[PDB]
Amino acid sequence: GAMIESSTTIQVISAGLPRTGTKSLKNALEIIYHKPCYHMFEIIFNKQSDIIKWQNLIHDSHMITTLTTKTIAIYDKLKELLDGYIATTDLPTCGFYKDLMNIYPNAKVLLTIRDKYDWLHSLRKVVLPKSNDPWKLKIEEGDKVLGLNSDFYKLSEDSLKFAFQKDDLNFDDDQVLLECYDEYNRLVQETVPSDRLLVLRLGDGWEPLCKFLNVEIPNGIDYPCVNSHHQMTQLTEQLIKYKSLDAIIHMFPDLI
Ligand SMILES: Nc1ncnc2c1ncn2[C@@H]1O[C@H](COP(=O)(O)O)[C@@H](OP(=O)(O)O)[C@H]1O
Repeated sequence: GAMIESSTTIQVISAGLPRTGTKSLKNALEIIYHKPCYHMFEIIFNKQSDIIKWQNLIHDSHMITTLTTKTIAIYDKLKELLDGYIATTDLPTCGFYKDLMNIYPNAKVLLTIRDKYDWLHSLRKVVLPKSNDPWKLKIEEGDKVLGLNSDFYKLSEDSLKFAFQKDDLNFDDDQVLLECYDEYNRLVQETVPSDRLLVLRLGDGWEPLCKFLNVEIPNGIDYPCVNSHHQMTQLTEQLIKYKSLDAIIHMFPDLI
């Protein structure tokens, strides 16, 4: 097809929860749009200074009304944080999908989903291991190498609670998490007009996404498959072993 000049503004809002293929989608959207897509990885590896900003935003975000003077100030900060990006994925953004829709009225919405039990297992391996899981200590040790402290975990946990709209959440309760997962995905599809939404299941690949966005399928390029829990386990172990990101960064080409 013809090459056209795309606007550098949020064009795609993905409401997908972590461990539903957000990093692969991040990579895919960057392949399509040739501009950056937001993701927790963007925070970890490029903008750790954004952590306090997202934490602040979440703290104020209960005073959001579906436009008040308070809402406008919050929307202004949200827009600021996302300046220069063409899409959003992953925590902490996914919980803000309704607000992002208002801020970017011409953006389309995605929902990445998968088997709930596969999701739970993936979550326990990477994002939210149980309190008494020994692997939790390995995750934390490796993350320290990345310069991530307790404020990172606060943001991750609090942005997840925001997504689920829970004041308190028993992170060690599998059944609770599974229920929140189903309820969340259910609510996105009830909330977003079907015209404006595409639901993507893991494995769907380029075709439904590119049709939804009216772009050509990227020629010669397979749809990204990155950020498996096996790969995160390896990254954690290698960070612990080498004690720096730069010593091992060439070993994880498209992942980070
Ligand atoms: N193209 C693809 N096909 C199938 N699974 C994919 C995929 N891209 C990513 N995934 C899976 O999605 C999860 C990563 O999601 P996220 O980037 O949001 O954290 C991983 O699941 P597993 O942990 O079960 O391996 C990863 O294997």
